[PDB]
Amino acid sequence: ATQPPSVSKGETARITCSGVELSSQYVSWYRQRPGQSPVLVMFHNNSRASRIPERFSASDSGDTATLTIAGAQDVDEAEYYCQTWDSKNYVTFGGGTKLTVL
Amino acid sequence: EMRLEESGGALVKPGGSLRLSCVASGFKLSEWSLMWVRQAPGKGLQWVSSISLNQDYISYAGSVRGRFDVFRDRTQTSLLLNMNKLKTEDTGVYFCARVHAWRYFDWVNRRSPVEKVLSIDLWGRGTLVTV
Amino acid sequence: ENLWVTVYYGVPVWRDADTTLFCASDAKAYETEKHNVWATHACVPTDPNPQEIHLDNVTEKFNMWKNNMVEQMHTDIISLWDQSLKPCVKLTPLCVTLHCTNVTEGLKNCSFNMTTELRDKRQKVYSLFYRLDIVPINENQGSEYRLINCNTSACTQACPKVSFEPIPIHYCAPAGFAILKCKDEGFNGTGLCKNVSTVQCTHGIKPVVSTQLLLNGSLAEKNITIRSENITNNAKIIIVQLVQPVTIKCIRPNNNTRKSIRIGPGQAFYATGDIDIRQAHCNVSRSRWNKTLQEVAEKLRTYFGNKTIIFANSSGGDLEITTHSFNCGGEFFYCNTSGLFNSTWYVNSTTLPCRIKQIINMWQRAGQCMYAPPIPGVIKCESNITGLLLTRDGGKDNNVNETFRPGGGDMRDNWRSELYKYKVVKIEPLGVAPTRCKRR
Amino acid sequence: GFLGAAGSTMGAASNTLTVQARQLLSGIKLTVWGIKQLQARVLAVERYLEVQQLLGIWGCSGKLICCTNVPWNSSWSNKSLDEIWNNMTWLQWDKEINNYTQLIYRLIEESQFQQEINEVELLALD
Amino acid sequence: GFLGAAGSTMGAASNTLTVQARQLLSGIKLTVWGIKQLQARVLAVERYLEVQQLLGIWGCSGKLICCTNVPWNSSWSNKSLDEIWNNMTWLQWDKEINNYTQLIYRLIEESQFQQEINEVELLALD
Ligand SMILES: *[C@@H]1O[C@H](CO)[C@@H](O[C@@H]2O[C@H](CO)[C@@H](O[C@@H]3O[C@H](CO[C@H]4O[C@H](CO)[C@@H](O)[C@H](O)[C@@H]4O)[C@@H](O)[C@H](O)[C@@H]3O)[C@H](O)[C@H]2NC(C)=O)[C@H](O)[C@H]1NC(C)=O
Ligand SMILES: *[C@@H]1O[C@H](CO)[C@@H](O[C@@H]2O[C@H](CO)[C@@H](O[C@@H]3O[C@H](CO)[C@@H](O)[C@H](O)[C@@H]3O)[C@H](O)[C@H]2NC(C)=O)[C@H](O)[C@H]1NC(C)=O
Ligand SMILES: *[C@@H]1O[C@H](CO)[C@@H](O[C@@H]2O[C@H](CO)[C@@H](O[C@@H]3O[C@H](CO)[C@@H](O)[C@H](O)[C@@H]3O)[C@H](O)[C@H]2NC(C)=O)[C@H](O)[C@H]1NC(C)=O
Ligand SMILES: *[C@@H]1O[C@H](CO)[C@@H](O[C@@H]2O[C@H](CO)[C@@H](O[C@@H]3O[C@H](CO)[C@@H](O)[C@H](O)[C@@H]3O)[C@H](O)[C@H]2NC(C)=O)[C@H](O)[C@H]1NC(C)=O
Ligand SMILES: *[C@@H]1O[C@H](CO)[C@@H](O[C@@H]2O[C@H](CO)[C@@H](O[C@@H]3O[C@H](CO)[C@@H](O)[C@H](O)[C@@H]3O)[C@H](O)[C@H]2NC(C)=O)[C@H](O)[C@H]1NC(C)=O
Ligand SMILES: *[C@@H]1O[C@H](CO)[C@@H](O[C@@H]2O[C@H](CO)[C@@H](O[C@@H]3O[C@H](CO)[C@@H](O)[C@H](O)[C@@H]3O)[C@H](O)[C@H]2NC(C)=O)[C@H](O)[C@H]1NC(C)=O
Ligand SMILES: *[C@@H]1O[C@H](CO)[C@@H](O[C@@H]2O[C@H](CO)[C@@H](O[C@@H]3O[C@H](CO)[C@@H](O)[C@H](O)[C@@H]3O)[C@H](O)[C@H]2NC(C)=O)[C@H](O)[C@H]1NC(C)=O
Ligand SMILES: *[C@@H]1O[C@H](CO)[C@@H](O[C@@H]2O[C@H](CO)[C@@H](O[C@@H]3O[C@H](CO)[C@@H](O)[C@H](O)[C@@H]3O)[C@H](O)[C@H]2NC(C)=O)[C@H](O)[C@H]1NC(C)=O
Ligand SMILES: *[C@@H]1O[C@H](CO)[C@@H](O[C@@H]2O[C@H](CO)[C@@H](O)[C@H](O)[C@H]2NC(C)=O)[C@H](O)[C@H]1NC(C)=O
Ligand SMILES: *[C@@H]1O[C@H](CO)[C@@H](O)[C@H](O)[C@H]1NC(C)=O
Ligand SMILES: *[C@@H]1O[C@H](CO)[C@@H](O)[C@H](O)[C@H]1NC(C)=O
Ligand SMILES: *[C@@H]1O[C@H](CO)[C@@H](O)[C@H](O)[C@H]1NC(C)=O
Ligand SMILES: *[C@@H]1O[C@H](CO)[C@@H](O)[C@H](O)[C@H]1NC(C)=O
Repeated sequence: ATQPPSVSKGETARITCSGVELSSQYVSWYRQRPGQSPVLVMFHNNSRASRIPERFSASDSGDTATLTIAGAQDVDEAEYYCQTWDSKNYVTFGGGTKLTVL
Repeated sequence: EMRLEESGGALVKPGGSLRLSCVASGFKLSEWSLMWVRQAPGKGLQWVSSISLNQDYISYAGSVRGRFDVFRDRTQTSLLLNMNKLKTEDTGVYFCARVHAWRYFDWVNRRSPVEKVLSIDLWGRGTLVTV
Repeated sequence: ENLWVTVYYGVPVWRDADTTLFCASDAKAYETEKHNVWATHACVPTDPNPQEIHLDNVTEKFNMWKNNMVEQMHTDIISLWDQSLKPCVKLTPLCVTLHCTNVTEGLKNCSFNMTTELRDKRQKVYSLFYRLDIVPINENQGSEYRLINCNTSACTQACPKVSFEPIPIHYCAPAGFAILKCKDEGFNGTGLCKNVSTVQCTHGIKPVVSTQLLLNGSLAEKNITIRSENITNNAKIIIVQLVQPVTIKCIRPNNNTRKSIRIGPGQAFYATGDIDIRQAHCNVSRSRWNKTLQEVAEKLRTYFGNKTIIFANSSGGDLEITTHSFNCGGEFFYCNTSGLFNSTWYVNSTTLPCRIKQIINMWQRAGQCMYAPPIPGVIKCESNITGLLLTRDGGKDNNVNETFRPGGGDMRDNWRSELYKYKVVKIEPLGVAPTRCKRR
Repeated sequence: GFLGAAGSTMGAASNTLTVQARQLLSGIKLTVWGIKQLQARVLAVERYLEVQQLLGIWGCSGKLICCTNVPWNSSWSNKSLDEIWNNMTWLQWDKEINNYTQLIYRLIEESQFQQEINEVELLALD
Repeated sequence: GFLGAAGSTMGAASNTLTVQARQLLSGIKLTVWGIKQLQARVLAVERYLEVQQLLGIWGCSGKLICCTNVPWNSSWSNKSLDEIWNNMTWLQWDKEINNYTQLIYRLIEESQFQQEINEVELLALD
């Protein structure tokens, strides 16, 4: 289960993680700037990003978890991944991506 | 503000062994879950394993982590990862995080009704470990 | 005005108890040898009249969960099973090389070598097996299967006269203990019951036998009823008892029979003799169940608020648990409960196929396997489905779609089904009071 | 006369006593249900013999409605006899009173049923 | 008060009674300890019930310190009440008195608790 592997300046980022089929509470995504740790963006809508103010959300296509980063003009910051644990005692990740801006 | 932190590592021998443990700050460590990753070099992210809050609520990831072990101890700093028979597959930055959850872990498992919530809260620095 | 200590004797005061409880029934034949696993008159037939009486104004806090009876019955019934089985054949001469063949699916036709009544001749002997009786010995080879126990456990075949058939038992409280009954249907097993009564001995509690769905246990009134330890523990069992009955008549469509072989000089074993061959099935016509569940979903919503609800299959875990399962006659069914639990329940303006088995691991113990006697019959079932052991999805899956799967989460909870109404209690006759007096 | 009936106010409840007393004592190769019966009967008998033993050292196993001049200690509930017999009720009464009872179940065994012949010393001996 | 206490002189020993009475009655598949407990409780119950039966036919189960006008037979030990209650002591008493006791343990069940309504006949019938 994964997101797919650019934007121009002033646009806002939106990416789905699942890989043609995922559902339910199996939803999560964490940002990074390389060298720093990974970074919380969302878990289950009441645990949330410290540094994208109020400008990011979940959503679903019918088959997706979604990095709904739709107000994040703080956009140069963009590398992300997904994670979950709902399989057989088993943590899981979406393989993540950068998005360049300039 | 809170910082999530671990042991210094080594340029470990292939087939060697290692230990890394919690040395985090800003909160009462208070059983809150172990959590770490194989941030494999030039890759994205992958688990540490499944993980413990109070000891005995943890599992390997798959069969794969069976060569390692995990601990909590009476001393809360011993939220610890023990590494043995080390592969090139084990390698990466062992960044770590607080967990947004506080409960046990079990039921009739696989795909059936375990409630016990698991979740990654804020995240802190870690050591790149390679062979 | 002044006062003294006085005692009235036998005044009604009572509290919960670790007390032991003993069986009663009607006398099925009075003789100690009457064919039965539960109460072959080794249980004493104490008065079949429940001489119950009304608890007028007496309000009581029930506790279905810290009840003593669950663990007591659970320990007791397993012991009944053992002391019905010890008198009959252990099957140490039965773990052996099995040869099998594939025939019209999952009912293998097989033969093996064994002792006879003489401890010399390898008698070649023949039996059917439902596929889940066996595993391959080491490799995918036609001569190379073993009975599914032998891996870790020994087996015991009951005389076909230990009848698993669920004759009721009544638990009696011994004197100086008593049973309080919640005398309402509009009730769940924690907190007060406003209307109540007492009896020395329970109204018939099915020894039941269920695995996932309540069989044979009685109905409620006013509403469909739900019982659980703590409903916020999504993982732990939820019981439903219906306001309406439903009936299932599962059948072995195959004319299959008691062949018999003496696996030692006193040791009669029942081999499965054959007659086309079809899978076991059941008739329960969908629409009665469907609109029944529609109302079950509403009682569940009475906790949860306005969610669309699903019932979905048990999955992944051991088939001994994850199929719905019960005896009929003396053979055990294991049904793909999906066909009755693959269903969706909106808020707005709103048949099973099955497998048989011979070996079972009852109460999920180690050792002490039971190989069920193949019954002489085109076996049939004539029985009421009456309730559901639900499990609610551990995924808290916020506020859109929350849902359930049936489970076999404890056979204790298969008893809780009917036990819930009975609070077993000690009476303390120790009535201290103020009054005034002088010695006579 | 009914069994239980504790919601009868305590005096009216005492219109019944002895039918409950019968319920204290009778229900009104080895094998599993046989060992269970044997154990059950003994536990009921030994528990029944404990309360008869109380009605030894409390007195009154003869006169099964009991007298002593042992103090009603004003540290206990001050509820009126009038409330007690004609509005208040047995389970509810014990659930009020049990917090005192471990005093009473010893302070009851005063001289009347523990020492009184030591006082008959002055009545019958010089 | 203590248990035992026989070395207190018999009168002062009687400052304790009822607590020893409790000790007569409670300590204050087959399985091997299980059957042994079951036998043990029955033997204790029956032995406790044997002394209640004595306290039947001797009287005084209703009054656990006891009276009869049955003769103290001067063939027994002549030791004074003063010695007995205030210098002598229960084991050392029974070990002097056992030789007589079997006579008493029958002669005690005289008419007062063995026959007396045959004499209440004179008190209440013409
Ligand atoms: C509760 O579940 C039970 C099974 O777990 C059901 O119990 C019995 O199950 C067997 C096997 O399906 C049934 O089949 C046979 O029934 C006859 C009955 O003989 C008597 O009745 C006929 C007329 O009906 C009469 O001709 C005879 O003279 C007898 O008077 C037995 O002889 C067989 O051995 C065998 O049991 C039973 O019919 C069935 N019911 C009973 C009451 O035994 C049970 O039906 C379920 N009950 C409910 C309420 O759900
Ligand atoms: C409540 O959650 C469940 C999942 O837990 C939703 O299940 C839906 O089930 C159908 C099959 O019954 C799934 O399969 C098919 O998907 C394709 C593509 O979406 C569609 O073209 C087919 O018609 C069919 O639906 C479906 O993917 C799955 N839907 C989702 C979003 O997981 C159920 O729909 C949820 N309830 C509601 C009211 O949405
Ligand atoms: C698989 O099931 C078959 C069919 O029941 C077993 O085959 C043979 O069954 C017959 C009875 O129908 C046995 O006796 C013979 O019957 C025919 C008439 O049907 C008769 O002409 C012969 O004189 C004889 O009485 C026969 O013994 C039995 N075959 C064997 C190998 O014993 C078969 O046993 C089952 N498979 C296995 C692996 O046992
Ligand atoms: C009952 O026991 C007898 C032996 O007392 C069994 O006979 C044996 O059957 C096998 C085939 O199943 C014969 O073939 C040989 O098997 C070996 C071992 O895998 C293999 O290495 C050889 O190449 C060959 O295929 C064998 O000759 C035969 N006799 C003996 C003495 O072993 C009989 O099959 C058993 N029947 C049942 C129903 O249990
Ligand atoms: C039917 O079942 C309910 C429980 O399912 C029985 O009473 C309820 O018991 C629960 C647990 O003891 C109580 O819940 C707690 O309430 C507090 C205060 O509001 C809340 O902060 C906690 O989070 C928790 O929810 C609940 O108050 C209690 N009472 C009611 C009215 O539901 C109830 O006795 C059973 N009723 C019948 C008629 O059988
Ligand atoms: C369980 O839930 C599943 C998924 O929502 C339901 O499965 C769908 O059932 C319909 C019939 O109600 C199937 O349509 C039929 O398919 C056959 C073969 O293509 C065709 O001959 C018929 O004309 C009709 O179109 C459908 O294939 C099936 N879809 C899936 C994804 O399995 C099912 O009804 C529910 N109930 C049970 C008892 O499983
Ligand atoms: C399997 O199907 C049979 C019908 O073929 C069901 O009925 C039983 O059929 C057998 C013959 O296959 C009957 O045996 C015959 O009975 C007469 C009269 O008693 C006797 O004179 C003959 O010598 C022969 O024994 C049998 O009576 C009949 N009924 C029963 C209860 O066996 C049979 O019910 C089906 N099998 C099972 C196990 O249910
Ligand atoms: C065990 O027996 C001894 C005696 O062998 C008790 O010790 C003392 O016994 C005398 C018996 O006369 C008690 O009375 C006292 O007598 C002396 C003269 O002998 C007198 O001067 C005192 O004023 C008093 O009358 C004496 O109280 C007692 N003293 C104690 C308490 O040690 C001993 O008490 C007995 N122990 C037990 C059973 O606890
Ligand atoms: C009986 O032996 C079988 C075969 O060796 C064992 O079953 C397999 O066990 C592994 C784990 O060790 C599972 O991954 C497989 O899915 C099992 N296969 C089947 C068909 O069950 C089994 O563990 C042994 N014990 C019991 C009680 O069955
Ligand atoms: C399947 O069964 C047939 C008889 O029904 C037999 O001829 C064949 O050898 C069997 N094959 C296997 C792989 O069991
Ligand atoms: C199912 O149970 C009810 C009583 O709970 C009974 O009336 C009904 O007849 C039973 N079903 C059958 C087939 O007898
Ligand atoms: C049981 O559940 C699984 C999902 O856990 C589902 O794929 C399957 O179709 C269900 N039914 C059966 C008979 O496997
Ligand atoms: C209980 O008290 C009520 C008073 O409202 C009375 O009518 C009823 O008969 C009493 N029940 C008994 C006697 O337990």
